[PDB]
Amino acid sequence: MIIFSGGTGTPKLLDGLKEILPEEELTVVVNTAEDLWVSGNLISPDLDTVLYLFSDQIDRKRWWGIENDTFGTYERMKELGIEEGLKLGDRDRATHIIRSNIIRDGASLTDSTVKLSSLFGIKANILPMSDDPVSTYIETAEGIMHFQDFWIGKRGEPDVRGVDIRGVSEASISPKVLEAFEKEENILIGPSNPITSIGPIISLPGMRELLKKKKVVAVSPIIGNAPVSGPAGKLMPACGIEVSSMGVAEYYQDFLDVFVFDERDRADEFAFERLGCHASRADTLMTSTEKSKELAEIVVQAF
Amino acid sequence: MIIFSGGTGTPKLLDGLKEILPEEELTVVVNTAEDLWVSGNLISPDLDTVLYLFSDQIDRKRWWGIENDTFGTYERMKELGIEEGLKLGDRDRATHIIRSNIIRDGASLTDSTVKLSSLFGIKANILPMSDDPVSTYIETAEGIMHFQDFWIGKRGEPDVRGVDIRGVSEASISPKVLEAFEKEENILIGPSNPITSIGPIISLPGMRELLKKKKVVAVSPIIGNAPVSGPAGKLMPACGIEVSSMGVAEYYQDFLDVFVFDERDRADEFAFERLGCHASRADTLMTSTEKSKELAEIVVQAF
Repeated sequence: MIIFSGGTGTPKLLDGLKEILPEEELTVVVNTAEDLWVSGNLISPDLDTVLYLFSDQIDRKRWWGIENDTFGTYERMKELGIEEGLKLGDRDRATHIIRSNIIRDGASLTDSTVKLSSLFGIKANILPMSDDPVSTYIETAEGIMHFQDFWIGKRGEPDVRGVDIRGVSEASISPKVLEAFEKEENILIGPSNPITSIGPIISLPGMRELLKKKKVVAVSPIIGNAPVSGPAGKLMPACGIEVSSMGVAEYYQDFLDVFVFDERDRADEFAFERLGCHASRADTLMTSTEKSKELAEIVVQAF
Repeated sequence: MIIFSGGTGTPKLLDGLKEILPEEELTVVVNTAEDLWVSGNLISPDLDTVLYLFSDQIDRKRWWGIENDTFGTYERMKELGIEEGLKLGDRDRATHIIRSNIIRDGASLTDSTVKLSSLFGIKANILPMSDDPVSTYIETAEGIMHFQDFWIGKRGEPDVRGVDIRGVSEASISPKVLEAFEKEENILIGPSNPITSIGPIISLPGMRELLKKKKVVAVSPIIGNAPVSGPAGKLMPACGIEVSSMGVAEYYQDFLDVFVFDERDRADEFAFERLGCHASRADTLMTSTEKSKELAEIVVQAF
């Protein structure tokens, strides 16, 4: 099956999905609207997370970066009081160095994503959403600037006014994604930021039309309870969607077949019906590889 | 005074020169024909050596890199069997990152060399020979390629045919070097590779003419005894100079005032006279900060 992933929701569900079916049959399409050239090397936060996942080297404490990694190059900056802009792991930088060398040498992102997968021995198909650049900018009253600055800089306090998934219009769906996007038929959108993570992916030209020809299942990245309190909270009304597990479903009401939401919010399920799509219940609060495998079987069984 | 430095000879004499006179009066002009963009960051091997010297952080075991440095980012490559091309220290990379960020941001090399000096608290004037790119290539029978490949790749075994200090013709002497190159009058060429280290510096347009208007003192980078057995051995006949402490002096017979050679080779000193320049004796075998300070006072007294 194919899994649209990004942020931190999906890779968590993968960690369980991988223990439910043969790796070979798994192919995750990672968002690239987050990539950014840092300290002289392209960093694909989302891509690296998946790679580090299927390579048993993901830091399971913070679900980003590499377990037991060292930060000698970083700390230097610290001592010198030079805020690099991110706490890069020495081992996690090597990745940035490798994929960058491939790219600096006329290669493509998708090319590097594979070569890495080989050095890591990953047997699953992990591919970026495209080879063409695409960066997620935020338009607000306090001016326009990279998503990194907005949340990982201003603690995510500023206002909103519209998100510009710049470059996406001219972006072309990776060829290797289209290639795998044939034999398959079961598409799944992980529980992650629908605007900034999955949005870019589906915004790609032709993509939306494609998913309409497959069996798509998505897992709500928002539970009921109190307000979202998440980074998509203020990115919901600025795009035109209501901050609710409902708005999420109505954002994919153009190709979404089976939708899954937490047993928590027992909201008006008849409302999700107003979108003409199946609906099921499952605990999306993954707090363990076990608990996660639990949600994984439901997705599988949801197909 | 001004000190032309590079390679590993000069920085060794500096370590002693710095303990003989106030740092403020010291200004070393470092060779840049060795710089090279690695893993996404410009590395000035010679410049960094001097910086790490006057910053009490030079690895005194291997006289290159940083004492007690870590190599976590490197070793990763190792494990993956990816020969990066050089063993970069995590702490030594931060330097490459910093100076590169300055440069990537419209700044100049000389600019970065200063900012670094500030973060390091260096009170001496350490400046690159130029802001314009210049790389030392080697022409041989086995083809033409970077100096790095020739020695740090082929163990320095290939033949020769001529050295091309590419880009040097169009290169312009750093403005800050010319600025300091006024008030001063005592120029010193350290005991280092005369072809690949100092050569590039003096090859700069106008430079040779300039030194002819100052009091220049140089220390032979070659002692008598058995054959040179050094990286300049085969780079001596290919340029047109004899592999001897004599050829070295005759290479600067256009501005060299006082020449200094090791007490070792008691060669025909009357031969150095045939170049119309002063000649003195001193142990150039620096095996300690002390032993080095010894040669330092002689240079000072040689002026």
